[PDB]
Amino acid sequence: EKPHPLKDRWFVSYFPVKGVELDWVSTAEELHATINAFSPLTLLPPDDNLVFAREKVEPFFENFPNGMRVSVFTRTKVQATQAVPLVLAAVMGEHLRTVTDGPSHADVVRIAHKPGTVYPESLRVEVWLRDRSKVDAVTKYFSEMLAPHPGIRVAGRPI
Amino acid sequence: SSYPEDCVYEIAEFTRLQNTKCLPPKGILQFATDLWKESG
Repeated sequence: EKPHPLKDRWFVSYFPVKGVELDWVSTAEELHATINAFSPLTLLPPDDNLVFAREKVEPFFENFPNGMRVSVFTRTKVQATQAVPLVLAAVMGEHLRTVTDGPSHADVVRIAHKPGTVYPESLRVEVWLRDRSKVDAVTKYFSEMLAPHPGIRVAGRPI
Repeated sequence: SSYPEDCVYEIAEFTRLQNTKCLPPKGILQFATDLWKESG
């Protein structure tokens, strides 16, 4: 019944195709309620990004000079229902720390509905890492966590 | 059910909270309401 606190507080913004500052989330219940309010994420306006930033870091590439971007691409609503909670648990839930030997530096999470011609419910979930040295462990982690679902794709690209 | 002292949650325990009845913070709640009103 008691809330499940998050290790860090995360600031929620919405960037339509600068951003709209919304509010802080500091518990797992507030974080899930935020996702439920923007659900189905697959019906969001195309290209808009819903953003969670650790301690309100400004979510721009200039603040991640030697960082990495880990992206999870889904094609269907069932796949989004599997991948999104998993990313939130790894990042806000801090489960990525089981492979990063301390802080993960996964400081920004971005979610966008990116419709394709064949797959209209396609989503793109990005995880921005401030520290490049951990991208190998982070990518392996996401790949293994999402291996049961071969439809979900994981990729790393620099910032 | 589990409340680890370091706030590093097990995946299953974190994901089971997706069915929460808790409301989101007011700034998020109002914005999301207005966003779905502008779609239909």
